[PDB]
Amino acid sequence: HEVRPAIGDLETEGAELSLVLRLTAEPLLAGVDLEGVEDTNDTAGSGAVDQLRALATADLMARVDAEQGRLLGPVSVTSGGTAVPLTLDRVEVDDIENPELPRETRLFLSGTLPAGAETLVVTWPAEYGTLILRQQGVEAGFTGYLTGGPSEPITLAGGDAWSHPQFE
Ligand SMILES: [Cu+2]
Ligand SMILES: [Zn+2]
Ligand SMILES: [Zn+2]
Ligand SMILES: [Zn+2]
Repeated sequence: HEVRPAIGDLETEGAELSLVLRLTAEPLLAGVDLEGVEDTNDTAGSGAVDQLRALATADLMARVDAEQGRLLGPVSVTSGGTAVPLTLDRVEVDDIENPELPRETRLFLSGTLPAGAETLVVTWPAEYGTLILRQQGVEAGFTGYLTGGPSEPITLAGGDAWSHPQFE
């Protein structure tokens, strides 16, 4: 199965953080090192991915809800060096019966930023492959190509994050 970048949509509405991950769950659950992987068929866990592909959409979801600790452990948001713990609120899985096609899984993550937050850093592990982190709800917002370790700092919208320059 061709490996595509995960896509992450990050939005803040004051202190409320949403991160929505568009991803392929099957490699992440099988434990496959996705770093420099173009196709899961060229990895040792190919059969493990393909067994996971065979499950119904409801089974895949409950397995994602059941293993969130392992899956989300190395995914972190910090803001001013304070950890911003993420909750898994919701899980979608596309229903594609053709087993030779990958299906998208979406994770809906939320947290609360500290009072007065101005920047956050997202950390994604190299083992999970590329993440294209897009900041939503802002003109000329942050884009990042996360291949392992911390993002560059993401500048936040909203009243708390504003700074008045010393002169106009
Ligand atoms: Cu395959
Ligand atoms: Zn590695
Ligand atoms: Zn939906
Ligand atoms: Zn909004």
